[PDB]
Amino acid sequence: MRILVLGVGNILLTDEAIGVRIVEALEQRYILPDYVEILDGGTAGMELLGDMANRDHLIIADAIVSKKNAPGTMMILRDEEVPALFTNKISPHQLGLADVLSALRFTGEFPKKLTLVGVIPESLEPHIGLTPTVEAMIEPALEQVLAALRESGVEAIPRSDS
Repeated sequence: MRILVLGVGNILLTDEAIGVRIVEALEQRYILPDYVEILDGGTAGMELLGDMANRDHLIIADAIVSKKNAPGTMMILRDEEVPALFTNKISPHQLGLADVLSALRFTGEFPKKLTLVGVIPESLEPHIGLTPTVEAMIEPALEQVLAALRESGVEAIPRSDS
């Protein structure tokens, strides 16, 4: 079983750090089996190709910036909806991710399952630090990545039960 939990985004842009902070909280609070890899991919594109390939379940956390919903809204997209979502002209790093997914489809190594847990940002200003409204969404987003993990048969153990 190969599973990757990919946090993507930019810590320097306020709420565009949400993906990276989600995956940092996971790693810090839960004990997971060795076949679950956790990676901070930042704003990288094609350099992630090898990490993303041959995954039974690929879970991505990121800020959703191409939808008109209220700041702080959480959206879960699965399978064919994630490439579609990433094919936009608002976020260049998402378009690079859409190119990586295409390359993987071309070589027959597209993830068997794909889940995106996304949160719509409040502010994208140059600054290190989430807004209060997005910061309150770390826990609920974290529960969603746990649920997606549990759906592939992995149970995460809180470190507090250790």
